[PDB]
Amino acid sequence: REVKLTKAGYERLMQQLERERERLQEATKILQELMESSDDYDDSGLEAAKQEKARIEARIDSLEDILSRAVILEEGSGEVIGLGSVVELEDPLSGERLSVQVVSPAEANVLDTPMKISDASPMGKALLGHRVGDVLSLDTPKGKREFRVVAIHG
Repeated sequence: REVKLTKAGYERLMQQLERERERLQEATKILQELMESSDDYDDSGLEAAKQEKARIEARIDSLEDILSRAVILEEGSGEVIGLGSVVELEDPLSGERLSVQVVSPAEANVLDTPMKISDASPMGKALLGHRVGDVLSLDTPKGKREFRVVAIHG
């Protein structure tokens, strides 16, 4: 599917990619050291090292995919998230899709779909004023996750 990013969204993901490449270099060094180690009680350490390297590689592949196919949108384009806005989000690393609607505190209900999020909550305040293409780190009921804003509507 097409990928739209604002200049800020692209910037955030590229910075994240740079950090992930750093982690990959470190993870690779660790793996190499263990492969050349002379004291091997068992392979638990090697397996963990390979698992971490793979975890990082998967994130890098997802980031490179999104960044390489992204179309950079013009600033101040489309709708902007406010009270009443229904927002479609997509995790750039997992592809998971989630939708939410920013509502007044008294209308909040995290069990609905879209999730009715209070504009006064950490997630709500983090969404206010953003546009399609922006990339945000949100405090969801499942924890902290990164999402790209895919659509905004009534």
